[PDB]
Amino acid sequence: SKKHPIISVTGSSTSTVKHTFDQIFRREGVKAVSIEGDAFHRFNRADMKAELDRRYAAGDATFSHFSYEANELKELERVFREYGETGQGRTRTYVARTGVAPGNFTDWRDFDSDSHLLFYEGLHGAVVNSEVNIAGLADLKIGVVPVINLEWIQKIHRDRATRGYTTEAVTDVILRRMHAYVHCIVPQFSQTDINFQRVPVVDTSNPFIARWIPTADESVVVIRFRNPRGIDFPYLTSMIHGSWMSRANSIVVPGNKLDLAMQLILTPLIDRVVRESKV
Repeated sequence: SKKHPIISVTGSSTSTVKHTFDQIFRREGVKAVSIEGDAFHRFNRADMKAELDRRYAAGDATFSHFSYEANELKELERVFREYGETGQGRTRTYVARTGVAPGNFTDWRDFDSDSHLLFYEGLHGAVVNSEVNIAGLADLKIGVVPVINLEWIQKIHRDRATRGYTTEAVTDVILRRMHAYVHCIVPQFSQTDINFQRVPVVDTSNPFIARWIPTADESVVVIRFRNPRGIDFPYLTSMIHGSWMSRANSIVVPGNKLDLAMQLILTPLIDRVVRESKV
């Protein structure tokens, strides 16, 4: 919080994004602890793969990694709570030497000491729901989201590179995810302070026969600010070559220039944040 700021990126897990924040915390001397959003899935691979066959026997084509039930959500809240006040907490790793195993959660760590901020990247960094309020504990909430068409392509590609005897087809994997996508993911993009939305400017009208993922070059990113006060858009459009404004509060930026728009944009918020913690 004010004295232990937590920054929270929700929606994305490609992941160009971490390198960018790293580049800034290094550029600015911000000693940072971090949470990989995978670390708070309720189930390891077997448990979940199993959790899904119980469901599909009951009549339940709505459970996925997007649903709240599939995530240690209030632990994630507890930790965001704990960082704010004291600067301690825990994290796992998943997605890794401990003995490891692909498909298993490593063991919980105490949070390092003398941290300027915590950093979270995943699909639930701004959850607000009836049990847990995770948006409310983070001083900066960023959303990095693709247009639905491009999430499917992004997903159909991860799932044509690791099969199994699944018996569920991409159509059924894609639809089964819509339920928790519209119920748990979509709403979060009204909790965030700044959204970056990745929009392909190539044909994504049938995501299911997409032979490859639209590269950065073949997309634009809309960067919308919840509140555009203080923001100097001419500065920004001068600096980011190729950009223009679509509304009074959002800049469109060629997709090969995300990394630079994040630096130009985020470098000063993370400073104004690291300088009010020590004041």
